Amino acid sequence: KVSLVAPHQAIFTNKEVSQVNLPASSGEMGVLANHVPTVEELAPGVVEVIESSGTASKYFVSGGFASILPGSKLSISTVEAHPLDAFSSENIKSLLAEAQKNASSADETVAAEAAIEIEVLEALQAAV
Amino acid sequence: IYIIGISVSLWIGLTILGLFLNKAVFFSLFVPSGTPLPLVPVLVLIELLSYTARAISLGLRLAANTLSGHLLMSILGNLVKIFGLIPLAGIFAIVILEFAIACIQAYVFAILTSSYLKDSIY
Amino acid sequence: MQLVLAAKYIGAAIATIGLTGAGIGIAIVFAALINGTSRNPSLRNTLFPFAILGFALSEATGLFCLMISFLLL
Amino acid sequence: QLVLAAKYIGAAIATIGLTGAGIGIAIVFAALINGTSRNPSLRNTLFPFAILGFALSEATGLFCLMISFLLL
Amino acid sequence: LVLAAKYIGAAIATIGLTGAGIGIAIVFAALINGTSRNPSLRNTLFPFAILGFALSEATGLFCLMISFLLLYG
Amino acid sequence: QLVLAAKYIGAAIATIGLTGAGIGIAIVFAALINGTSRNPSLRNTLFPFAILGFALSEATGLFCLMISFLL
Amino acid sequence: MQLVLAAKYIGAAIATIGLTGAGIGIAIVFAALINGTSRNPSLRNTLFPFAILGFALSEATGLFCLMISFLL
Amino acid sequence: MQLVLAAKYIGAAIATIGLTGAGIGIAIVFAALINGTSRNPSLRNTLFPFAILGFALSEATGLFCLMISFLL
Amino acid sequence: MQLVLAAKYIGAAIATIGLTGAGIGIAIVFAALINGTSRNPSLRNTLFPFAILGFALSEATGLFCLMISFLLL
Amino acid sequence: MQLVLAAKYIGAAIATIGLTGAGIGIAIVFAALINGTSRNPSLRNTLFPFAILGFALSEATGLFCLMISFLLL
Amino acid sequence: MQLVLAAKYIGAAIATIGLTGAGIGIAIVFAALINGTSRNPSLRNTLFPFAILGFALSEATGLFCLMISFLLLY
Amino acid sequence: MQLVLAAKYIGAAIATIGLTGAGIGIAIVFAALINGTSRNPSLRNTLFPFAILGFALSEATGLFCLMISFLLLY
Amino acid sequence: SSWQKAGISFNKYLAIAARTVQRSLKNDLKVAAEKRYISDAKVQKLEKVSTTDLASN
Repeated sequence: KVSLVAPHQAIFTNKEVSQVNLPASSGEMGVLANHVPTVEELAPGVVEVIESSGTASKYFVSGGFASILPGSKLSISTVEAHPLDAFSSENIKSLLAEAQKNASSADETVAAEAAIEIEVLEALQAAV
Repeated sequence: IYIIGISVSLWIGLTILGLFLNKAVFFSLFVPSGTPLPLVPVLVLIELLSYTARAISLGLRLAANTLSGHLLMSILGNLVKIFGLIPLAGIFAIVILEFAIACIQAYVFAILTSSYLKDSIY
Repeated sequence: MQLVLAAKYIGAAIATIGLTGAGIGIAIVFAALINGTSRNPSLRNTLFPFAILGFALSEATGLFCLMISFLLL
Repeated sequence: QLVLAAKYIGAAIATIGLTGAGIGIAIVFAALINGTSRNPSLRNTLFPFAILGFALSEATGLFCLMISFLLL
Repeated sequence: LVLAAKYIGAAIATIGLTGAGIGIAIVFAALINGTSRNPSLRNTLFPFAILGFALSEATGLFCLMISFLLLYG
Repeated sequence: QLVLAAKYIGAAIATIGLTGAGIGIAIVFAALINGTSRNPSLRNTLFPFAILGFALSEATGLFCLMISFLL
Repeated sequence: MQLVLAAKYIGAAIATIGLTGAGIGIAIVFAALINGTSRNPSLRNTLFPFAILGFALSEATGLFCLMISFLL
Repeated sequence: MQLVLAAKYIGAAIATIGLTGAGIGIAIVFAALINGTSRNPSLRNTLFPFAILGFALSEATGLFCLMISFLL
Repeated sequence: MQLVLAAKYIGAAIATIGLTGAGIGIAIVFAALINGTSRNPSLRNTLFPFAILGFALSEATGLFCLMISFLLL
Repeated sequence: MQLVLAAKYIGAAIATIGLTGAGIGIAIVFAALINGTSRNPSLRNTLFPFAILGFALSEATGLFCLMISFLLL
Repeated sequence: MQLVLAAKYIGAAIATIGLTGAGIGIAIVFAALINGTSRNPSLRNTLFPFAILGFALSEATGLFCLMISFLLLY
Repeated sequence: MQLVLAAKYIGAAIATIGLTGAGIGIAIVFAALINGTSRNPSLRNTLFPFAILGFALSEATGLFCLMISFLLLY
Repeated sequence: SSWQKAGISFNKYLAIAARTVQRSLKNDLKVAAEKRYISDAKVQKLEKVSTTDLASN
């Protein structure tokens, strides 16, 4: 029973799942059957949902808030949720190289925005 | 200085106990938290008994500061017999902590007297 | 005589066992004050007065226990 | 001889209770300093429980000091 | 000689004061941290602190009567 | 005289176990006071485990006190 | 035998020092069970079997140490 | 002998001081298992196998220390 | 030979005081491994190698202290 | 002076039991400062001044207890 | 040398009581490394290198205290 | 001699009881540094400098207490 | 990160992470996706029915 609904499409929608492992703010938590209530913030990691057997679908979430209801319901509300096969290795190196050179090079919010983009690009490139 | 510090601290403890007992003659007394239970008079280790422990703890600052300065006689014979420059840095840190302990002891004594004056008027 | 003089040296050794509570007490109040100051915004005053007054109360046990070992030596 | 030599030992092991009274003042001050930064228990409220809790925790050191002082 | 062993019974019996002194601060730390979460103020947490402290202080009062009885009877 | 001298010192060494009984009564009360503020474990529920848990921790102090009191 | 009678009282008092682990052990399992029963889920099962079986294992140290002091 | 009989009674009490580590060890594994089972979902497996194997390793210190006091 | 026999019995009992660190050390590593396994998903291998190797390192203090009391008996 | 000479060596050993509270106090103040600096951004000053002043107060118990064992030798 | 032989055998027992700090020190570093490895994603090196170097510093107290008890019995 | 010689061997064993605070201090500073480094990215300096400087202050209690037990046995 | 010290809340932090993850993916899979990170809206605070300077970042 998962409710992974994005702001453009629905992934889980209906309750027809078993286990789901999503990266939260603390550690890589994983929901099982009757999960406990835990409303922690989701970080920019991989949100894999195991479908009974080995039919897991790795969905690289951009970060959100993993809400766990008391009736064994998991609501993973994220902004963007794409698979691992929808990313390119050549295009990912261009975004990480431009964010590293722009960091600590100006003022205002230009140097602060480059530090968050370099950390999210390094975690997605290491999980190929 | 050690005998004068214990005698001066004992006079301050008797004045705090006498002031709280004089205010109880016209503003009730009680001074006990009740929560559907008893045996509150057996644990009378505060107010009167707390003044004796607070006076000995506050008055011991003069004796503790003299013990740190008198301990340099044992280290002076070993340094004049590794390099001996480690004793100068250690004595400077102990002298700064002993001088700063007087301000912390004076603030702790004033904070303890504020609880007795506020509880006597409530 | 001889038995009273030998007990004076041992009386100042076991009386110093209270330094574990006074030594660790000065660091317990400083650990919560250092971690709590970075949580915004207990910096100037407020928590600064309780840290200075709380450190003197925890260190009072070591000064009182040191007078017993010093009087018997 | 035997009673005079035992007076020094009666005040040495009796001072071992200062570890509970010394660490008790720091345990109540650690929760009060960390809880006051959460806004806004400053005047009274949490200050009354910390002042009353420190006097109750220090009662063990005053009772243990009277035993060592009576035999020395 | 029975007077030499009677003085040692009032010093080693005071080792139990570490549990009674730390127990009064353990119950006060949970009550001060829990009251700041809104709004256990009147009764509730305040009433359980008075009854909870009497159970932890019962071990110190019983241990103090043993050492006090050896010095008088 | 050696048997009477060891009986007085036995009442002091046996009282060293009061640190576990004194701190154990406060450890169970600290978790119950912090958990009751989460709403709403007040009447019964958590009150039965706190009363039964305090009696089990106090059994060690009552059994250790009978040894020193039997001298 | 004055030396044999003096060692019997010392062997029955110092052996009871292990009550700190048995006394605090029954409270450590009760503190974690009371804070977990208030949120997910009940207290009549699951954690009820672990608290009853866990308290009996920690209490075996106090019963075994009591037989040594009682036999000396 | 008087000196041999006095050391056997004192040895059975000093060796029993190690019950604090064995008693608190069984409660440390039980406290983490009671709080860990409430967070879903290892109850009859996974965490159940490590709790039985972890309790046997902590109980080895109490069984080895009891044989020394029993043989003295 | 009375001095060597009396000191050998007291040495084997005082050397057993180190079992508290070895007994609590195996439970400290097991408590962190039980709480971490329920948070998903390092179960088989991966994190199981540090828990098995960590228990053998903490058990070296109890095995080395047991040889001292066994050699004096 | 045979009993007073043997008690001087034993008094300097039991008085060093207070090093456990002073040694652990230097690590308790450093654990909160290292874990609190990673929360952004208690680095320059602020928490740096309390760590230097807090470590000197916890180390005063080790220096005061060492003077007792050194004076009895 | 009857008094020196009894004091030498008792010195190896009181010095071995300090193994509680060295035994629990190896478990304190292993508990933080096991709980921190599951928080993603420092597995090889990084956090594993501090556990190997940190265990050698905590074991120095047990090895130095063992040489004192071994020198009195040999 | 006699009474003074027997007290020198027992003094070197009771003085080693302070190793529990120094041995556990190296593991307390290593547990906070290993768990705090997983938050990204206190690696070079910053947290490494406080852990190296903090370990030297905790080890000073064990080195100073070892000189007392070594002076009584030599 | 340290977004609490600036004027970035949860709405600005979630929009910056979603726009950076979409641009770092496949360039050919950017169909009907560039319009979700670009807008021409403006904001103008009014007072009393006059208003101040119109801002649009």
